[PDB]
Amino acid sequence: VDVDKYTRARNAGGKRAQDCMLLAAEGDSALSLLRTGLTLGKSNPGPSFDFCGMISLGGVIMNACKKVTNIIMVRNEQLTNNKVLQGIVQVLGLDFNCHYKTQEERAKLRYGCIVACVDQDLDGCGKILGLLLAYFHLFWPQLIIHGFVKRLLTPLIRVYEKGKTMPVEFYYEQEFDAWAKKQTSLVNHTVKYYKGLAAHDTHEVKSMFKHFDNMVYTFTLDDSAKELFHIYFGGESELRKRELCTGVVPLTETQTQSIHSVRRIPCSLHLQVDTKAYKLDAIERQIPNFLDGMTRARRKILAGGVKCFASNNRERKVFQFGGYVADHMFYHHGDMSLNTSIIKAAQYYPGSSHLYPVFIGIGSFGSRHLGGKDAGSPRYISVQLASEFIKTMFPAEDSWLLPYVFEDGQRAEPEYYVPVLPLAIMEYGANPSEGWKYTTWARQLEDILALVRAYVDKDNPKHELLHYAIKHKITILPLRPSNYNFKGHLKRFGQYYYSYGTYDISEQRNIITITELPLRVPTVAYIESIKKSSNRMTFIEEIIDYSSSETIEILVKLKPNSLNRIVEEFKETEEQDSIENFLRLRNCLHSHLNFVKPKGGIIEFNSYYEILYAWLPYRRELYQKRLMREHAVLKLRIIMETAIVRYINESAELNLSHYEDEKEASRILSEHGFPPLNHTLIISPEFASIEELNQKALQGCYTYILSLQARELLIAAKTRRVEKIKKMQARLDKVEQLLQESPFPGASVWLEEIDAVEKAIIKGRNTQWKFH
Amino acid sequence: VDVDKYTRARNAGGKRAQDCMLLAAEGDSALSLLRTGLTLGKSNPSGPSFDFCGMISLGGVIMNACKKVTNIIMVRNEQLTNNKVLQGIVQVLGLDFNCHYKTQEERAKLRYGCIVACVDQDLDGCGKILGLLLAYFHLFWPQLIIHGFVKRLLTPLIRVYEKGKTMPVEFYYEQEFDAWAKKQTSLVNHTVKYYKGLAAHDTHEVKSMFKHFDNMVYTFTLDDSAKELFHIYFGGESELRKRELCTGVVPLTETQTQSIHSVRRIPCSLHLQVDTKAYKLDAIERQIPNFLDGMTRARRKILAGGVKCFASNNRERKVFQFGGYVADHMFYHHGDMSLNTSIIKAAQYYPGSSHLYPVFIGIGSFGSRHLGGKDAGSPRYISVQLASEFIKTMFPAEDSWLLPYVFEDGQRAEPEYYVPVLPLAIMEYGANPSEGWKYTTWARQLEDILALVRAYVDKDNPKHELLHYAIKHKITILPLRPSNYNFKGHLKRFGQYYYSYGTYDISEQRNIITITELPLRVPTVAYIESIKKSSNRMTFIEEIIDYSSSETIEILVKLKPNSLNRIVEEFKETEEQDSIENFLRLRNCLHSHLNFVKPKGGIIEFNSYYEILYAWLPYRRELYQKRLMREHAVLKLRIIMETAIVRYINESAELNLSHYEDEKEASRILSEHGFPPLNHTLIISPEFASIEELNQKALQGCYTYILSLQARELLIAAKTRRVEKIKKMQARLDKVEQLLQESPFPGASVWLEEIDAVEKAIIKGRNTQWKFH
DNA sequence: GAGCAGCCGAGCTGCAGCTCGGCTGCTC
DNA sequence: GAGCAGCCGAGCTGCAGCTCGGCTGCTC
DNA sequence: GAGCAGCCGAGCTGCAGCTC
DNA sequence: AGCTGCAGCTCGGCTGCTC
Ligand SMILES: [Mg+2]
Ligand SMILES: [Mg+2]
Ligand SMILES: [Mg+2]
Ligand SMILES: [Mg+2]
Ligand SMILES: [Mg+2]
Repeated sequence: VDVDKYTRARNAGGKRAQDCMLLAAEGDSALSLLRTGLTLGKSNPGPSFDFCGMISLGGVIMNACKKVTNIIMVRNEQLTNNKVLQGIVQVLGLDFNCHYKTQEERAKLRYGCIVACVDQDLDGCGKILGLLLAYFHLFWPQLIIHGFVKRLLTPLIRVYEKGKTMPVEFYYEQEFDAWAKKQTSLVNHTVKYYKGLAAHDTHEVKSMFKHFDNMVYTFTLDDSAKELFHIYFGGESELRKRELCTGVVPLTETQTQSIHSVRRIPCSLHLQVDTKAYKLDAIERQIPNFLDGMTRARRKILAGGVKCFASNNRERKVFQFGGYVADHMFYHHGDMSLNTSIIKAAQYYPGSSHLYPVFIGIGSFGSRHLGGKDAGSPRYISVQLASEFIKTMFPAEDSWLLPYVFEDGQRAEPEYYVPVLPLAIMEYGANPSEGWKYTTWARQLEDILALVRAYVDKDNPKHELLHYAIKHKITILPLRPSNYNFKGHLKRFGQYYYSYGTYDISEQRNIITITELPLRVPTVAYIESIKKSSNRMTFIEEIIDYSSSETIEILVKLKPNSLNRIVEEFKETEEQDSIENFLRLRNCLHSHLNFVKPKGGIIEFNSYYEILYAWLPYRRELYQKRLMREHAVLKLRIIMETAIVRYINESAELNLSHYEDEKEASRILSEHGFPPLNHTLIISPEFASIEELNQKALQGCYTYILSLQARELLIAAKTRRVEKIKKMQARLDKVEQLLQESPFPGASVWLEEIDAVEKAIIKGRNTQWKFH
Repeated sequence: VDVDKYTRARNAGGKRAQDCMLLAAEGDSALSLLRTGLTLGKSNPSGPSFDFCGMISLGGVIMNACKKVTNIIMVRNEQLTNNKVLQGIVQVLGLDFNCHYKTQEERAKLRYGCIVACVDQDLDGCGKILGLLLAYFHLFWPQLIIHGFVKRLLTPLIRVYEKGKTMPVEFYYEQEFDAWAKKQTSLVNHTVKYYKGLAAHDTHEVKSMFKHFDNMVYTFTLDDSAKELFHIYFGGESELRKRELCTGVVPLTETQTQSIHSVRRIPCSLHLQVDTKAYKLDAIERQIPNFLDGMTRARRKILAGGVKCFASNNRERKVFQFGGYVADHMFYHHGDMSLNTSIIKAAQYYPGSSHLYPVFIGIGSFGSRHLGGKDAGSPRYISVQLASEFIKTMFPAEDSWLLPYVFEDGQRAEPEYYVPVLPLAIMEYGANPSEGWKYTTWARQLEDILALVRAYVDKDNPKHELLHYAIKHKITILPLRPSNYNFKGHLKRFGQYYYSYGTYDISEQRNIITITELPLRVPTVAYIESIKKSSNRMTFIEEIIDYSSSETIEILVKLKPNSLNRIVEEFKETEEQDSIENFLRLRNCLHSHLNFVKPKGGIIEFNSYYEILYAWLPYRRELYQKRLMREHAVLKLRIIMETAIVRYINESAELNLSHYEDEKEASRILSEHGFPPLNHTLIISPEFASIEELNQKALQGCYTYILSLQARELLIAAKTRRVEKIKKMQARLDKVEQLLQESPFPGASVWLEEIDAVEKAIIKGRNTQWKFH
């Protein structure tokens, strides 16, 4: 058998076939690592190619459960032709018309078992290994029972001590993350994440293959397996919506001891832990958070952009910026996916996902006609922080107070941003995930400004009304779909908004001219869909696309005497006319307002109001958290600057005899009443909590006097320093002035920043989001 | 016509066929940009549209048709007939290979009026890709060039924007810009942009480029010189390229540049002499290494970027991340995928690998000898890490401040070349082609190099005086033998060539020949497949089984019954190749092509490994002088600065400085008291300053070295720290003058000291499989 | 009788698959 | 009048291919 | 609203700290 | 000499004023 990317065991299919293992790795790179370990005469029987074969799974394998129908059980033509699954069936000699119930039939296979060597990320052991188990369970459940399906367990994270040869190994990112927060310090630790099998170094691969047999686990079937395979991989997404609303239930210590002592894993437990953990992670990766409308990748890209560009906004190529984001924000996935999200994050065309892109795209970033799929490759085009928009919408002062994600024991991106405006309902989104779909249509900016200002401005005439409405979850002000960059019409019919294109009829020339398409409808795909209809093309002799870069003009030349037959074979409803029916110039803005909670998990909203009402408390509270901490540091900075002024007012006074070292100089300052200060924390509070700031700022030392430069002893410098103190005490009164406000602390500065975000949006809109 | 990556003009092939343009872009990204400009109702009729413009992709470098023809008539090699890119161009245009297109009627049977090459402005685009396109038409339809059927669209490569001026300055060659930047006082108020592809232009620039589309379309013309020039640059004889690429490109005269621009016509012969030659020269500098450090431009960027990236923390980083760092900070103007491959190749360490002393530590699966390093993981799995102990000893950091540097986009990039402690060009394995020249080297034995270099440097060694007496007369006294590291076989010299041999063992009973070593740089899997491809050799073989370890060889060749006697007969036993070493092709020849790149540019043909080492010695000898001479200058100045500081704090309480109001008044009194005006940043951080610039600028004066003094410097322990610092400085300074006065030349003793340091690192790397754990 | 392939550094690009639900074609 | 596949998006898993250039090897 | 200037803020080198 | 985690230094960016 000569299957692609297959390297046989020497004894495969022979007399000793049932002694052979078929190793199934994720791809070529993992395969090359397995070959590295399978070819040692220094392991002195580890395995070798005498009895071990290799085969590539080609990434995620096809879900056979959704591609079969039982009359018998027939495999649909996509599943029958899958090159990856064909190669496994051929290499193993599997038979689809055999149940493999008897020991004699099982010995007609070309290998004794198949050992899944998937990577240890949730994608590997949860989804890919899950999908592989569902394949065998669907067609040969007997093979699972008799241990024909095994797996190789490898670590996902290794943590090495500086003074220890052997490391501590983890198999789930949760295992590490909990163990790391409960660690006193990781300065003497380097965390390594193994994104694929090919990531282990030579000494680790030798260790992994010396102990190869003690790390092969065998899968078993119970009664719960059959339903669980249907919940996780069946046709009914409702069953996933029920299962994926709760967290993973961990294994009991009695359970983990049985599994490891006999090295057998029931399929049902694998589905409840590994596969479920992936699908939960998959939701957090693809469905955005309702607070800031971002996914994990897009939040990493923004946090990485702020670090990369807020100090120096020189443009950078996309693949370079992707490297920065992946480095500094600890991105554990493929470089090419992250580069696509960067490009899509910066596209600004009529109907694009983002009405307010986080970056300025410099180069060819895609047109409306091809759904932004005609953007240049990541090596030609560059991005640049839309700084004026970003600084007004994501206040830098607030990022210190957000909860943060920690990857590999180090701080990464925020768990969520809390922007000044409800970004989750101000943009276009549409993509699926596990269990839930996600689709949202951007609300009108003026409707959003009206809602938030009523909530915040005490002088608004609907302020008290809105608060009484939020409490009972009623609606008083409209939240209409946005019409910006849309020349068509929006109409409401009952509970649904509809988007309409625009057309012109010239009865003489017999041309229908489409001058706008429905919302988010790409031009080239639209024209191709009207040629794929035999019904409609009977009346069309030609379609010609004269559209601008970003305006629509399609010339539909009709066949002689068809306009009268069109009105007949296409009905005219009170909500759509016959030509709008003929040319499919109307869609429905169906929403799937499923989002991600701050502390994890899905959340099903019922209206755009509910999202806005849920986001308000987080933005309200952050303005308080911000002002409360600016108060704490200002209090502290005045203490530090007044202490410095009093020192240099007494400089020649305290230095009255020569002192030996820096610890003696601290004797003199302590006895004279100068406070020991942690100047590093007072100048740079960073992520310190107020309770931690007060605790640690005053337990310090006196570097703030000893690092003082002689030039700060000058009179002109001193008056500069003392007027700085006036600045801070005027500010501190203003700060606690703002804390005392109605309806809540910081209401007036929230209003100030809403005007700043509006001004930035207007400037960007007037410049096609270029800001030049 | 349904061709891949083709978008027709609406009038193509119709009544108005000859009114249509076929725009030929490099690829999809460039194609999508042209579609952006061809679809404006805000520009035009001033600009073109899809009414009369079509587009098609050239798919990067196009096939060189000149090397795929033979004259029987002229037959096209069957690989050239099946080239999908050139097939599609002929289809779209309706071109006929049996048609001369001499008359206006024949040319009107084509489906377009002309073809406009819209290539990028890098030398790859206009020099290579556009050159090969012109050579294609010149080879088959030269009449089409004469009648102006082959045109091109000129776009800028570099744009410089001023922070007051709205209109930028545009350049069409990187050299024209580079000169314009050296003649500028400062470009601090300028943003330079390099446009590696068409898709790099922004929306406002593409709009500007499309009003003046017709004013930027140039037409090609044929001369009498064209025929010979097309053969020199694209013909079958590489000898003609070796002749042409020995000189720089001779620029166009102002008379030539004015005629070309006034009529928008470009002679083919002139384009080949300027654009294509400029590429082929750049291609040589990119792929042929410099003989001083054995590196190419990409690998030097990768090392220079590695030092910057890793000097803060040698924490490993994934390859694609490090590649992004290098491309950003070292100004890499090329594809992301190429740079990522060169990073991987720079870190491979297996028997027969290119590098015996890699600059990085590969962490993960980086490839085996069995697959020629082609089984390395993708750049997203594997990580790199500076081989710091090797790098610090081989490329001394003090020297990098004193090397010449290349400046890209007006900013300092990687060094022009490194000058390593040992002649790296002859210590590693290389083999790849370029334009005009091939490159192949086989690593010399490290011990022979250490023996030769130490003799040159060590005054107290037999025989220092002998070797120098030999270099003058161009003799060779000590051997430079091929390296044996990671090689189980034997090396033999026969005439002008060394040969490497594999090893085999015969078990007459079991009838198995077991190959236990292969020739140098021979990958295992490809070797086995070549003897599976021979019917001559497989007549005697019943099976081949590979039991080889990771990096030791064990191939079991089981023979057919009674063939061992037919082997010794049906092959040959030479005094140089045993029948079985012949039967199993266990011998290669160490063909060398010691072609390199000179400092400050150009190729150079060496004839032996000694000459390369002899050429490298003066650069390393002199650099040790430049190094010590500048450390002397900086030591003198730092001593002046620290003694002035000591005197200040000894007089601090006397001339107390809280006494005066302003900062410039405090410097007046300090001036009046004799304290010297010092440019403290330059004495503390000289960086890339030459001594002549150091001496000129050191006394520019500031007195910040006193005003920035922290209160802690008034402490007893701090001042005593200063005088022990001053002592150590004066000492070092005395030691420096000893090293400057040394024989045979300045710094001989530290060169020998550093040769020991690099050796210890090489030994350490070898003892740890270049992992250093 | 050329052609195929190998290297490095470059110029361009291309697929398989998962998830969900609305629509539209198709099919029976 | 009622069944399937097909498509699509984001974010993921995993890969593939055509060229130039110089010389030497191999088979053919 | 755009120059001009001064000061702020954190990204990312510098320089102790602990070696070996 | 020689990392490398901290702290601290730098300068492009803001922020104020003025024209
Ligand atoms: Mg993986
Ligand atoms: Mg995580
Ligand atoms: Mg005093
Ligand atoms: Mg190009
Ligand atoms: Mg350059």
